Amino acid sequence: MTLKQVIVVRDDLKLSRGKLAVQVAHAAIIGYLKSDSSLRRKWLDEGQKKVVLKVKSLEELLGIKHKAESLGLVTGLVQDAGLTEVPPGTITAVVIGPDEERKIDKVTGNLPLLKLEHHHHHH
Repeated sequence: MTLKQVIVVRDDLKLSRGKLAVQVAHAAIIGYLKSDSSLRRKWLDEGQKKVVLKVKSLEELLGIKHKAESLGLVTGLVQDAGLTEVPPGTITAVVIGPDEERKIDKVTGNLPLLKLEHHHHHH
């Protein structure tokens, strides 16, 4: 049916993104491997619906990930897994199993990200 695998990353952490991005990148793999172990081999075996997007807001993510988990979907907010005290401090990485690209589209916004950098304007 409509199966979709996507890891969303909440980038733009007013706090130093240097080391925090480093620990999360490592945790992103442990988090990814945690679900990707046998779950990806199940449906992701095709490897044609694997994509990564950004998160709109921590509150919206914690709320929809729970909604996705509600149907028995493997979802969880991935953060410094080595630690387990204050979730804040790091960015908000999340791993979502075979979601329905149909709902992830509106919820995670699969529309091309707009360039927040200086794009162009005849300048």
